[PDB]
Amino acid sequence: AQKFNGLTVLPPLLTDEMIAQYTSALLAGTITSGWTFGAGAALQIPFAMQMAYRFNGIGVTQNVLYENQKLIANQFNSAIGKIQGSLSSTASALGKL
Amino acid sequence: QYGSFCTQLKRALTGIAVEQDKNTQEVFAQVKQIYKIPPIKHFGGFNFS
Amino acid sequence: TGRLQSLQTYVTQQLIRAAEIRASANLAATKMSECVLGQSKRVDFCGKG
Amino acid sequence: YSNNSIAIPTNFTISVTTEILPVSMTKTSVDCTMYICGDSTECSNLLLQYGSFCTQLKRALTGIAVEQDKNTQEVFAQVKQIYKIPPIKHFGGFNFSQILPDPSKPSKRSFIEDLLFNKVTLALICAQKFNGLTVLPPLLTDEMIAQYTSALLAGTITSGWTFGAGAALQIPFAMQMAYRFNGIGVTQNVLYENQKLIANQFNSAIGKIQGSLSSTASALGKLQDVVNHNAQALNTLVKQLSSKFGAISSVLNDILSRLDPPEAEVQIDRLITGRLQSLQTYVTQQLIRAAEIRASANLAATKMSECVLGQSKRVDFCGKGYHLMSFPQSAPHGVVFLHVTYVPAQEKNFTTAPAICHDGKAHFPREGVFVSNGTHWFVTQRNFYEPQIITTDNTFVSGNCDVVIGIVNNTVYDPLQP
Amino acid sequence: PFQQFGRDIADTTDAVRDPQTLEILDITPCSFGGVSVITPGTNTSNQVAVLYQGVNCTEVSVAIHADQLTPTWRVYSTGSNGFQTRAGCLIGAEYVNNSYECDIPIGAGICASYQTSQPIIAYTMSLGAENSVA
Ligand SMILES: *[C@@H]1O[C@H](CO)[C@@H](O[C@@H]2O[C@H](CO)[C@@H](O)[C@H](O)[C@H]2NC(C)=O)[C@H](O)[C@H]1NC(C)=O
Ligand SMILES: *[C@@H]1O[C@H](CO)[C@@H](O[C@@H]2O[C@H](CO)[C@@H](O)[C@H](O)[C@H]2NC(C)=O)[C@H](O)[C@H]1NC(C)=O
Ligand SMILES: *[C@@H]1O[C@H](CO)[C@@H](O[C@@H]2O[C@H](CO)[C@@H](O)[C@H](O)[C@H]2NC(C)=O)[C@H](O)[C@H]1NC(C)=O
Ligand SMILES: *[C@@H]1O[C@H](CO)[C@@H](O[C@@H]2O[C@H](CO)[C@@H](O)[C@H](O)[C@H]2NC(C)=O)[C@H](O)[C@H]1NC(C)=O
Ligand SMILES: *[C@@H]1O[C@H](CO)[C@@H](O)[C@H](O)[C@H]1NC(C)=O
Ligand SMILES: *[C@@H]1O[C@H](CO)[C@@H](O)[C@H](O)[C@H]1NC(C)=O
Ligand SMILES: *[C@@H]1O[C@H](CO)[C@@H](O)[C@H](O)[C@H]1NC(C)=O
Ligand SMILES: *[C@@H]1O[C@H](CO)[C@@H](O)[C@H](O)[C@H]1NC(C)=O
Ligand SMILES: *[C@@H]1O[C@H](CO)[C@@H](O)[C@H](O)[C@H]1NC(C)=O
Ligand SMILES: *[C@@H]1O[C@H](CO)[C@@H](O)[C@H](O)[C@H]1NC(C)=O
Repeated sequence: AQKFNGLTVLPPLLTDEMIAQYTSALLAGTITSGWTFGAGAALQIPFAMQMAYRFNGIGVTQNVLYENQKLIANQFNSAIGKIQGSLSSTASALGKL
Repeated sequence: QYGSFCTQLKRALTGIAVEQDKNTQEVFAQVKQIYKIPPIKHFGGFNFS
Repeated sequence: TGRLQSLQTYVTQQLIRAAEIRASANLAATKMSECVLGQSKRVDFCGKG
Repeated sequence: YSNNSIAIPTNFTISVTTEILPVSMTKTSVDCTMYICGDSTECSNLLLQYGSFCTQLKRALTGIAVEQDKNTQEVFAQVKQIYKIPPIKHFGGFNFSQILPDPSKPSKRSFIEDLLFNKVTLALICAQKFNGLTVLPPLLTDEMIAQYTSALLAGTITSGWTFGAGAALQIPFAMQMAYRFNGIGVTQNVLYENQKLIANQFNSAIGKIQGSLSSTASALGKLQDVVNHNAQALNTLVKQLSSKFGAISSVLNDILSRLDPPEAEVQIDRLITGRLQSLQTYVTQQLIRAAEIRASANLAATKMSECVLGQSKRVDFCGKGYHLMSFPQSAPHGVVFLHVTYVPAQEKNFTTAPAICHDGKAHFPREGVFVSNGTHWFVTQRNFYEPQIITTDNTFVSGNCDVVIGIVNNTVYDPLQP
Repeated sequence: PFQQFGRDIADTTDAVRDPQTLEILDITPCSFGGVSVITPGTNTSNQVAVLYQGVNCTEVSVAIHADQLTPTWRVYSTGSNGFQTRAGCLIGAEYVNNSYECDIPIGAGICASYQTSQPIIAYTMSLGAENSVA
């Protein structure tokens, strides 16, 4: 009904599949090379050592990460799991879009 | 007889339409190469599934 | 007269909303660059804590 | 990717990129009565019955015009004193001749500034002007903006980032680059031992900037778009005077010379309605474009403060790679930043471990990372391969070897023992 | 030979053929522009300067100007006592060769201020103190 009076909707240049591919590439780069892929070539590094670097970046020595790796992984997994309920429950979460 | 209002509106809408694609490109196309996760998912115990 | 006025009003509103969306998209691109492609020391820019 | 393999660069590259930002647009003024009615008193009196639209349009245009000068002032007038480069141009082998002012030309612009000035072509003016439209010159001439950029360049290359926080404290340029290298996580001995190579790479990149600007036609796209948008808006505003808007003619003098007042009022009002509508549309479009230009100018001022007057840790804010420094250049209605950044070049893959087990103690690197070439273990800085013997000064002890996952047995040398 | 009058890109008549002499005359609109009054606060003084924007000083003349014929407007509408800046014709301000911080922006690098004779002065704005790093 809106279209019938000279109004048209142009499809976006990037399909949703292409944007999903872009996000997947960003995720793979982040989890396989840390921040190195954003400054040049992607330099692989074990994820535990990457998190140790991140801990060094906030003022905590990396031995804390290496000695609480299991606890930190458990907390991260729990938070990721809670994200699903956080999105589903609140109706105003996806408010801006 | 009303002049060139139609061309102005057309140009404004075209500019907006191009700007939308520019916005998406700037936000998402920040990666040079399409990296792929390795088939093995052993990341220090972290679970990104 | 009325239809042209309505069209012009629509185009002006679209321009204003496009400016707002462009500001939001620039913020999103900055957050992608500084929070995802790196680690940010800016407080509350990439979340609380 | 594996859980015990790391990649470390063994070389680097100095990369200089260009970022172009609009700062200000053309300051225009419109005479409401002259545009709508020309020089006819009957039309002026009829327009007087429409209220105070003319004052609103005048105020909006004046606000835009003042805001343009404010934008230029905020972007460029960020330096307290007009610094001058020393006559001797010995900066550790770095060659800034292509960005320093050229005194031979009257404008005193640099080589790259002249390329930018010639690359942007203006859009004819008299015809637009003849109908009550005027263009106000900017408060700062191009010479003054060139002087501001020259002062910023001199301060940057003679005092590092110190001149942006207070008095300019001189420092040799090689030592300034060593500080910049320390700022990105690379020890200064790398700079001091590869000074010649780094100077050569910087000079090569500066040389390539000229071809980069000249070749791509869309490089100077934003400034050209601003100029074209202003010219197109003015052309449309003038063209709207040829419309009839339902009247018998688009010329007011013909209406006056062909009709008596009681019949001329209808046609004059029909013209007035359309011309006032066109003027209001022009003012609204100018306001929206002025808001966009103000946002761009605020971004440019932030980049001037954080990329030129300092070294930025923000990723991709001052170019791709690890930011080293930036140089400003003026351009028609805008600014150009030459971002000099550090890019890791030639990476090799080594075996890696999170900690080293020795005498039942776990050693972690103080500032680097443990690497192995296959047989021996070293500790190296993260952004540049420089292996060193694992001692008690490169590492620190924390607990035993029973907690860390992936710890590797190895010996830790002790300087005090021999 | 068949053409009578000419139009520009904006379709405004800019040339015309004389019906009798059959010559081509170019038409240029008579000069116009905005008038700006440059003044320190009335708390300071009542002296003002007048800037005719975007016109040569030679054109400024009371006889044909839209400026009134009141004695003060006669004083401030004579182009003979006028300094020619790129922003236009400035009347009532004296140009000095010193450089100060901008007080009242006129344009094109020209600023104006009030200094204790106590007339309005016009000068080229100073960007700042020159400095040479050792
Ligand atoms: C990562 O987390 C996902 C859940 O988000 C795990 O998948 C679940 O595994 C349990 C146990 O095998 C199943 O009962 C669930 O049905 C699974 N859910 C989904 C959505 O697949 C996954 O096993 C975890 N990965 C690892 C390596 O532990
Ligand atoms: C690091 O890379 C630079 C190039 O950016 C290398 O310098 C070049 O070395 C080759 C020889 O292999 C010469 O032919 C070139 O003339 C050099 N170029 C410049 C600009 O000097 C440098 O050798 C590399 N260093 C290491 C240790 O690999
Ligand atoms: C800095 O680079 C410039 C080029 O951008 C050098 O000037 C060139 O010098 C060569 C050799 O003397 C001449 O053949 C070119 O004609 C010069 N070009 C220009 C534009 O002047 C300059 O010599 C370099 N400075 C130093 C100290 O090496
Ligand atoms: C890993 O690095 C070590 C240390 O540089 C290498 O050991 C050296 O090998 C060379 C052979 O070219 C000998 O001359 C040195 O005496 C060795 N140093 C020591 C301390 O024993 C080792 O060969 C390297 N392994 C590789 C490259 O696979
Ligand atoms: C680097 O990767 C190659 C490819 O598999 C491998 O053969 C080599 O051993 C690796 N280097 C080290 C030091 O592990
Ligand atoms: C790395 O992954 C392999 C494959 O599962 C495993 O055998 C090895 O123990 C892992 N290394 C560490 C340090 O966990
Ligand atoms: C490391 O050394 C300890 C003590 O010598 C020993 O118990 C352990 O098995 C060693 N680990 C490896 C992988 O050789
Ligand atoms: C009109 O008459 C005058 C009188 O001599 C003459 O000079 C002129 O050429 C004539 N023009 C035409 C078009 O007849
Ligand atoms: C004003 O007119 C005079 C006389 O023709 C001329 O010399 C001067 O250059 C003109 N002013 C400008 C700014 O061109
Ligand atoms: C300024 O200097 C010029 C010389 O360039 C001179 O002609 C003029 O009289 C001077 N005016 C003042 C006020 O010093």
